[PDB]
Amino acid sequence: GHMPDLADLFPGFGSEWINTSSGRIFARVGGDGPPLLLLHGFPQTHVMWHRVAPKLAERFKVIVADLPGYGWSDMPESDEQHTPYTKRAMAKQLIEAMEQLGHVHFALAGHDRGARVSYRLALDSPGRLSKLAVLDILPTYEYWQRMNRAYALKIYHWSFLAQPAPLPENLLGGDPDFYVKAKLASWTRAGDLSAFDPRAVEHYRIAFADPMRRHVMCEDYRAGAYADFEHDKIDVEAGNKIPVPMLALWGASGIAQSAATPLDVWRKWASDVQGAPIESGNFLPEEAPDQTAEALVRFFSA
Amino acid sequence: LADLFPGFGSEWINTSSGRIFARVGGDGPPLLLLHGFPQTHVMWHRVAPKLAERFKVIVADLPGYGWSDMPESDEQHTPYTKRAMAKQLIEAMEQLGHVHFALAGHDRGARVSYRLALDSPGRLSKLAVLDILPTYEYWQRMNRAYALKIYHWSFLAQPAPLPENLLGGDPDFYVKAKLASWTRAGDLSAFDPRAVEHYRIAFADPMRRHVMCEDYRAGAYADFEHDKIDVEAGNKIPVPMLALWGASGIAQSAATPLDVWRKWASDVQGAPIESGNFLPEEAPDQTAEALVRFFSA
Ligand SMILES: [Ca+2]
Ligand SMILES: [Ca+2]
Ligand SMILES: [Cl-]
Ligand SMILES: [Cl-]
Ligand SMILES: [Cl-]
Ligand SMILES: [Cl-]
Repeated sequence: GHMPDLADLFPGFGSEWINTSSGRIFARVGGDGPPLLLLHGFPQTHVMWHRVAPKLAERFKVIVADLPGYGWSDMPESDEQHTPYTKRAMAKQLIEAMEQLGHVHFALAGHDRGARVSYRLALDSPGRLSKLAVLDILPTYEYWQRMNRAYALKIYHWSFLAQPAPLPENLLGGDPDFYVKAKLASWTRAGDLSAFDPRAVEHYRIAFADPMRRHVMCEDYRAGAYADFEHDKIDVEAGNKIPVPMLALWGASGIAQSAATPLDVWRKWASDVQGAPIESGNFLPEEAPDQTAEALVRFFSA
Repeated sequence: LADLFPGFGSEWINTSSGRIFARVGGDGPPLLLLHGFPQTHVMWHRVAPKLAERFKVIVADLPGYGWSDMPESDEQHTPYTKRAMAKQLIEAMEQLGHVHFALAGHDRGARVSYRLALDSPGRLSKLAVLDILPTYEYWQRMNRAYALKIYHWSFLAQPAPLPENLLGGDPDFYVKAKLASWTRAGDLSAFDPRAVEHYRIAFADPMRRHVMCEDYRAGAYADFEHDKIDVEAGNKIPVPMLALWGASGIAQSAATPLDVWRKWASDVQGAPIESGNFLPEEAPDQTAEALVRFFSA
């Protein structure tokens, strides 16, 4: 990396800044074997995979990428439809990045926003994927269809971060550290920062400290309220299901299971899906790294 | 801060929960006016003088708002529940010898007002609610579209200190943005700049912001539960009522307001007025005219 103060949490992994038509994608790359792309979510960066990626690199060529606009990836300028931060566009961008590495058919695991990229990739371009894992999510459509008083109060940030700019940007800009740290803690099982490595927390904090990075996060959530929802609605209403073998993992105290039975939801969206809970909040790869690594290795190796 | 109420006096009214500030003017039958968020009693300045042609007009700051005192809240947000606020205002009115009065409210003050009417109908001769539906009805309509439109119902209701921390960064931005965004114009041009300054100065105080978040927490929890009991009981307000709303406001966004109010009140009339959510400032003549006609009657 180019930031002198931040830890290297993937000892021995290389790196890559991969050009695409929407901007560079930063990734750490390690291991050997079949290619496996790992995609983080909010308010994190690729480093969230640091306690799973080395175990996966014993079996796979692991590509640990910052999402478009996140971490050290470039931040394309957005537009009125939030286009570069839609899951459709991110998926296209990451497909281009993987081609740069010679990977036209690969395995994919995503967490949170990255899981949203991942299932959208599978809907739009299933030929790209051998197998898919989604961690800690339901489809975006399913979150919004669950909207009611209880869900609006229990899971407020979808609507808040989606408000027109500059509302969330101004609110987040006064004390960004307090907001990101409280979010990271709130969504864990225990409600504190103990599940995270402090060095990883520093990566998350430093990213969140940049106004441009916060803007991207809000654009991601705007897309999540608008285009992403629309795209998902088209698929569900058409009865399109992902044909790619799929794994759904979620924390037992996470967001996805708030008011759903996640495997039943996924079966509506995918024709060959398996899945299981793990005792954890919303940050499976950090909260439950050994169980998450095992479940992924077993799924992708089968 | 400017005086926007020619002919009105300034009163601190004692209650068991603290002082209520009011401007008081006119003579005749008593009429209480209750503001909402993120405003103070000043919001009535374009309509109150017309009302005071005919009525003794009491323009009060809600409990914890403006210059009223701030009772200490608790884990159930009790002093900022509409039921509690209504009780406190009933006490304040009793200090003036008013036990049967007319009432008009706007936004959170309208919520106080219909709750007052449900709990203590004998206190009211007539009731006007501006720019609202019942709390229960908003929550029953809280789908994706509505969650995006009225996000602040869930944001401000998050457990402390989340909203308070965010709002303290640039409170002037946020208050001004709320004021502007909820108007037809989408800017501050509908407001007297002197009024805007009252609202800005109130919102600049952290303790005042905390009250506003407690108000919204009650709105999410106890107020909802109180309303749900009345809906389950089939209780309707028997007090003659007027519902006015902005054609571009929040109340009409996901519902037909008079249809809704007819489910809650047995004697309701009403009308849209071309305006955003701030009827008394965006559309002062039409609002005053409707109120005078209604309350004279
Ligand atoms: Ca091997
Ligand atoms: Ca309408
Ligand atoms: Cl696109
Ligand atoms: Cl979800
Ligand atoms: Cl584990
Ligand atoms: Cl309101």
